[PDB]
Amino acid sequence: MPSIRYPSTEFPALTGFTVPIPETWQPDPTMGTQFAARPHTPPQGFTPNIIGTVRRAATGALHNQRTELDQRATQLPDYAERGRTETTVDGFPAYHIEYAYRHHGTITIAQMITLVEVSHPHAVDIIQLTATCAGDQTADYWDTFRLMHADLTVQPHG
Amino acid sequence: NAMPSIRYPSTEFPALTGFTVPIPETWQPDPTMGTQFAARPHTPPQGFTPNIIGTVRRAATGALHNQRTELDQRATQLPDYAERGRTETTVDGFPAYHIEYAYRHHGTITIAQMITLVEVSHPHAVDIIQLTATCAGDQTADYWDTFRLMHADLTVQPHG
Ligand SMILES: [Mg+2]
Ligand SMILES: [Mg+2]
Repeated sequence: MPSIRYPSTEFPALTGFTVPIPETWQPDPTMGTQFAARPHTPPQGFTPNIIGTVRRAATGALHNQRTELDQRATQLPDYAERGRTETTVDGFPAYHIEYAYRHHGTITIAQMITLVEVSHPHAVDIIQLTATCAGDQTADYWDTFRLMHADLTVQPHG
Repeated sequence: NAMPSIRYPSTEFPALTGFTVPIPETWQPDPTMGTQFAARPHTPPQGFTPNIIGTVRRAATGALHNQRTELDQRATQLPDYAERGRTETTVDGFPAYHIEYAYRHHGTITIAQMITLVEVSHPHAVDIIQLTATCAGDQTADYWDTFRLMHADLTVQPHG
């Protein structure tokens, strides 16, 4: 049996990425994601957070994930979208979406997502950055979230 | 107004563990599948194409146990679920889990799957390496031993 090792030239390592965080926040290495941060002084109730995850996916993944986000939208109660954009993050194709919905009739969840697609020869990486807070926390956090997403960078050569 | 940056990978958010799978000379890697590892036969049976895929992901402490629970729940649901066996195990010394099962897909084909999970611990989190081989029910006589050999010879390449 030939031995197929990951990473290799034809199954490359995952793209790196960087997120700036403000003084009021701190990284959370226990979250279980490749990037996470939380306020050092969290409010009562919902704990706002931001996470980042990079994964290998097939060519066309950014379009497929956008469809999945569309489809998920139809199944979030009281879905309210602020906006969606097609953009670039370091020149790499990206998608950004901001919305809120009502979860179990019990809390309002507001989320800000950026997806970035880095292309390899045979496949892609999708970087997903997701910031979440409660609906009555958006006045406290939305500008901070926007800055973190705006200054997301990707490092495809390490 | 000057925000520091948090870079992945780093000591606190480390890179993913590598892994290696041997494949028969009658199989070939498939870099287009969209996974960190994939392979398929050069000449497959008709209908379903047998394949093996490998993924490694970052997860929280306790993820292997959690995934075992999530697989158990996914099961009580899958039509005509049939389990060959399950067990805790180790792979290159690391905690691991193995399960083999089949179920009915679309009422038209039986899908047989062999899964090995390996949990590599980092200081604050873990990696889960998941190896999944799949063929159709009428293909197990031709493929199950080949699957066993690939799962038996999975190795892990941690980095300090
Ligand atoms: Mg478009
Ligand atoms: Mg660049």
